[PDB]
Amino acid sequence: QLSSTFYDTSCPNALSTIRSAVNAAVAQENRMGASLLRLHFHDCFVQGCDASVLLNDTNGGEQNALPNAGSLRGFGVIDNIKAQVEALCPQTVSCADILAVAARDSVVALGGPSWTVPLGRRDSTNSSAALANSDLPPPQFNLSQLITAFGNKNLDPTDLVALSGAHTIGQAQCLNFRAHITEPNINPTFAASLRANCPATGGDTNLAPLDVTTPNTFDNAYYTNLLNQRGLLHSDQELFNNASTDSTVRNFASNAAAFTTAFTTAMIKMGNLQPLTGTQGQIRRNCWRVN
Ligand code: HEM
Ligand SMILES: [Ca+2]
Ligand SMILES: [Ca+2]
Repeated sequence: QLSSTFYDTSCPNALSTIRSAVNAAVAQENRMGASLLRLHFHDCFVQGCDASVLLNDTNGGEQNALPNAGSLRGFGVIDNIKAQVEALCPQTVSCADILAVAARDSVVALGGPSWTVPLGRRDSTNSSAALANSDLPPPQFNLSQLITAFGNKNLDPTDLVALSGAHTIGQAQCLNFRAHITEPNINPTFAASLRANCPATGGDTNLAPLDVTTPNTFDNAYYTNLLNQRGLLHSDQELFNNASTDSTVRNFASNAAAFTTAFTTAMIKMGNLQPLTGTQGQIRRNCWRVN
């Protein structure tokens, strides 16, 4: 039911308004492009791409689940974009669609590939912290659990390897990578540099780039890090670890276009997860609350 032309008559200037605002937000802080991409992932993996992650009224709660709390960001950017679009075409463009478009626009703004975003998603009237906890993968997962978690969303291992490349941009907090500092499959010089700003206890919120090579550029350097044992998260390095995914990591390191085309293929699949369409759900007037 999703269509790339969904708003071509009902809100002609929605997409260009979103583009201008996302480009400005990324220019203000490049990390924000990564944050918006991740926000769309955390939407789509939890009862579909339905903007459930944005609710923070009594119908919300996903923001307090372990994978999200103190970690997700960009809510204010999305709210600011939504208000701009509401001023142009009241109660027409869903928050769910804004998240998907903002993710694509963010990737492009940071040098990554474009793709066609199908539209027509509608906004949920509920949320699921329980499903956030069960369906979002934590960084201590091993490859087998990552494959299962993605397979439960009908994403295959290549989609896993390609979507993990989103970590070519953005940052992580010490509390989420400190375990990997001490593990056997990290380069020792790299591990020492991480330890300098990430203690074993305390400093939980100290940041490090997911991609030490180009933290603000959407490129295949994520994969060359893995080949050199400079993945940041445990779950990153699981992809190149005498494992079934090694040959795909090597391919994406040697063939940037193979990576970007696999990435758009997987992003389109992800953005097609369990949409509310037609008359299901609503068009929120404000993304943080149910009408
Ligand atoms: C494959 C399993 C994955 C795991 C275990 C994982 C885990 C994480 C963790 C722990 C962080 C750091 C959060 C923090 O410390 O606050 C992070 C950041 C990030 N993740 Fe993932 N992630 C995964 C897949 C994905 C996917 C599929 C996408 C998008 C397509 C994605 C996009 C991002 C981005 C862009 C950031 C940086 C966000 C920012 O700087 O604000 N990740 N991820
Ligand atoms: Ca959702
Ligand atoms: Ca990069």
